[PDB]
Amino acid sequence: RLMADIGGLAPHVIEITLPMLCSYLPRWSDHLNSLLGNILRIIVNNRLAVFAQPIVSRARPELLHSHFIPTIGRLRKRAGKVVAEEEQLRDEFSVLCRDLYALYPLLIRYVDNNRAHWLTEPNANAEELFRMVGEIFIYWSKSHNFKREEQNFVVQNEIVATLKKMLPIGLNMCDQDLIMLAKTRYALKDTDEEVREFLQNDPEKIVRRVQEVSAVLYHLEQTEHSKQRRRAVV
Amino acid sequence: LFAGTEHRAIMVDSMLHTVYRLSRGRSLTKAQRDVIEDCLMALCRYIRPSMLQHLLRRLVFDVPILNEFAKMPLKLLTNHYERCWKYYCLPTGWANFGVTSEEELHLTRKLFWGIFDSLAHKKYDQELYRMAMPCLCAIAPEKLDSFINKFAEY
Amino acid sequence: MADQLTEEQIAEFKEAFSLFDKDGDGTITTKALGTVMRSLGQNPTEAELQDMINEVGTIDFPAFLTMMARKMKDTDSEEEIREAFRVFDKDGNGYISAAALRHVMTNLGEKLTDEEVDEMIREAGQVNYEAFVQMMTA
Amino acid sequence: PYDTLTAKEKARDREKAQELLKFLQMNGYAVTRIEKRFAFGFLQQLLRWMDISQEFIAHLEAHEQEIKFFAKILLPLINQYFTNHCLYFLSNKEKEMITSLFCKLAALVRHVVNCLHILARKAGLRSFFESASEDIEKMVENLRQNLTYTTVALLPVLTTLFQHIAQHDVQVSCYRTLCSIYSLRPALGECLARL
Amino acid sequence: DRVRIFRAEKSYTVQSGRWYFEFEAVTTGEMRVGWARPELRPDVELGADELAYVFNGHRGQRWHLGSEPFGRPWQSGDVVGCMIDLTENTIIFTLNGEVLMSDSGSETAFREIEIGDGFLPVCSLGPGQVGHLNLGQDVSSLRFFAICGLQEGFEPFAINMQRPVTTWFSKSLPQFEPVPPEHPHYEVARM
Repeated sequence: RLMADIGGLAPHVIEITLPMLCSYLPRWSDHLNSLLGNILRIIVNNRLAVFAQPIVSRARPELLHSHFIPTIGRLRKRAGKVVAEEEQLRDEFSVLCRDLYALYPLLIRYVDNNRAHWLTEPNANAEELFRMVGEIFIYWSKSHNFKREEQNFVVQNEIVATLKKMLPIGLNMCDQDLIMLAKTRYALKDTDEEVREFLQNDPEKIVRRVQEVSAVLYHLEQTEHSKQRRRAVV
Repeated sequence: LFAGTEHRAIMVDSMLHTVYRLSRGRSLTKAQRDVIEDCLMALCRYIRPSMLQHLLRRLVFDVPILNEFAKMPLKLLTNHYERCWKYYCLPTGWANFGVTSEEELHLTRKLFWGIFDSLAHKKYDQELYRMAMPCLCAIAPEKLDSFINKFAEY
Repeated sequence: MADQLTEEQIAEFKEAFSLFDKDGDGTITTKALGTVMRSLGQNPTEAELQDMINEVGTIDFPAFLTMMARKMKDTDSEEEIREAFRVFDKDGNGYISAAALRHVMTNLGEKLTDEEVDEMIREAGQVNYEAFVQMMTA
Repeated sequence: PYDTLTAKEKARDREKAQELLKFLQMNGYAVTRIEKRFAFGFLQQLLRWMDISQEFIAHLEAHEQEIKFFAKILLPLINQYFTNHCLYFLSNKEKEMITSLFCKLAALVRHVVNCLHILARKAGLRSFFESASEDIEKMVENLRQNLTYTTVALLPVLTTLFQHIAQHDVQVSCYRTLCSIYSLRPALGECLARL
Repeated sequence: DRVRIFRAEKSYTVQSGRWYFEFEAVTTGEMRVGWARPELRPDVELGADELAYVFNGHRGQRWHLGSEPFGRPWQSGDVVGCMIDLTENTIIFTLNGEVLMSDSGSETAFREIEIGDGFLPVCSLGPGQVGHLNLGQDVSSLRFFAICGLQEGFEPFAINMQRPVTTWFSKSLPQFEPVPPEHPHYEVARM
């Protein structure tokens, strides 16, 4: 039917298929899951209106979740390449990064809309994928130079979607001395968990993620922070 | 500070009678009437809506005619409606002040009678319509002689 | 004061007062003063004219100029404020840009300080075009 | 004036006058010639304004005070009303009057862009709705001052689709329009399909 | 008769930290769940005074010095969570692991609430309403503590108590009590 044509269509074609997706959503299942998978594949292959009206939510896509994890990795790689180009030595790299993040935040919001179902599950490799996605988002957020263009792009497109997505994954990301170790690492700028005796007085990756979370917490704390001459000047 | 005059509501009602009468003085200057109108608006802003009804009785007679200088009273009425729309309309009203009775309801009915009157009272005028649209928008035998003698006797 | 209010209109005022006074001694009646004011072009109401005469039959040229200055001082205050809104920059509407404020302040002519600019901004980061200007105007 | 004055203003004197009539009855010779009601009559005045708007549209199809506030204040007045009383109409004689007014509103517009929202939110009303559906089908066929009217209708089409979604002779016209949309701004088509 | 308000003992008042309990709404009805000040008058309908902060699940409303339409209506057999962080000065309400949202969508049920003398669990049972209240005496007894609160650092109320927590209910039977010196309506003078 229309779902088969949409799957075989993988830009007037996308716009036409969007009305078909809307028709399928109001009419309604297995067809809904197939449509969600096709939409995820199309988004991976490829414009905020495309992510607009995301009525269909995939409860158990599994494969689409893995693709979004690869999609999150690809977005992280693009953002890191843009950041490295900007930090090499001009504003064109920042403009391109902002333009890319204009569409990437739509995918991030789409993932976070249904991330509650994944958050219901206590432990999985999706937790590691969410940790990596949060690390990428924190790398973008802590870069105030990139933020100078990201905020402008967000205002033009029309309190951060990436920050909100990272916050919802905070429960999935998670002794208490790891926080102190993370603070020490932030004070010392040590990427690796070199100080294992401090914890003694797998887990190393958890300590590195805790250091990243401490940096994100520091960024969040920074974010949280005459009549006589009137006639003359007039 | 005038608001909260429930303890001596008589004073609030009296000043309300005097200020509106003084605003329409025959011998006046522009600034002299302007400051009086500003004083009346400021006093009416911070007042209990139920207690304003005594002066609103004359205000709802004066508004429909709109003969002279109706723009400032129209703006004051628009401000009062914007202040107490949910109080006068919704059954719950506002928390602190007690719910107004049907007196204010029929006063608003007379205000809508004035809305009828002023809807097509005058011809086109740019300033008139421009400054009067917010109020409309924010409005929401011998034997008989013997009987007479009997009445006198009664 | 009087010189700073109006300069070019003094010739018209003198001619009107000289024409009004038939005797030429420099004394003009209150009705004659009102007629001269109407001939000038102001056409003010007699209600304010009587108050101005009382505050200032025996009205002389200096008293007449004092009354005219008192009458004409009020309109310039209303006229002055309007131009300041668009004087800051070409983009008068939504003039919240820091460049417009810098152009207005660094070249004000009164040597307004940057700290004074910040105080004006916070007088009452986005500030409406008229919100801060009204507070400054007072 | 007393007539201007309310019954409460009349107070005892009005009662005394009533008493006088009672006294006349005792004599045996006598002379003989609303808050919720206000709320209902206020929608009655809405229906009267709908009739006045229909008359004004008919006249404009062929300056004065009537035309003046029809052009200037009537749309903002009804707009501020229906903004304050959006669900008040919905929660009936008032509902039927509002439906008739909305049905006649499309014809009156046909004869601003913000008036599309006002248009968004009983034999004559049913006939007007059927005629509006037929006109929508005719405009859809024509697509497959005309451009501005078509765009305004497409926006009103989206508003009607949103109203139908909120709800969950015109059926045949709706099916024909859906078939035309399928054969032939994709958000409007998506909204029509959802409706 | 009157609403039978339940609350814990005054000695169990908590003035710092983040604590949580789960209440089972077995039967739907006029029921409210939350915290309250230690000094609570049994006569006042819950939430009319400034003493308590709760959520009415029957009407999907939250009550503190009045009523607010925040929250979604619950169903029979639903677990209502109680979030509060005196360190963070913030209070949230949870329903079967779902964080409630207000009209603006804010997760917090109540904000800018002073610590004051302290807070203690409180719950009202209306006529015909029956529920099962768990104060977290056993960590594993809480159904939805692992889903929400466990990762947020919140702790069960009776985490370390070795004996059941005593609660104070209001006896509808009237008993004579001395006149308050500052009674709002009636005053007495010894002549």
